[PDB]
Amino acid sequence: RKTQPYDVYDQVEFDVPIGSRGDCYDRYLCRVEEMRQSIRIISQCLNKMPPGEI
Amino acid sequence: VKQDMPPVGGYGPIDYKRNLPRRGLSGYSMFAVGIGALLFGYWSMMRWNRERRRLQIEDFEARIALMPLL
Repeated sequence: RKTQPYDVYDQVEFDVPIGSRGDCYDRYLCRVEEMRQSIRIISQCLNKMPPGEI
Repeated sequence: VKQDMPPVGGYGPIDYKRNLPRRGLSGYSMFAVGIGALLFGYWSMMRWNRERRRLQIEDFEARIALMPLL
């Protein structure tokens, strides 16, 4: 969603969690941070919905 | 037209950050509380054990008095 983005993912702003050790703990923390950033993108999409067709 | 849209001023704030309030006491406080509890327990145990030793001595001398008839 940052390197080869699609339709309107280039118009939102979010962070990408990065691990350090490769263990299950760092990846669980990465998943939780991805939940936080998903909430951020959800708020940004709620506040920026354009009118038109479907 | 009528569609699902956000209002003019947008919606309210939405949180996305980790919130850990760090509630509790410092280590010195809990360690001092534990040491004080230990000292209070030790003092109470010393008093009750001395009293129990005196009671045991009294019962033993009662048996000493009762021994020859038996």
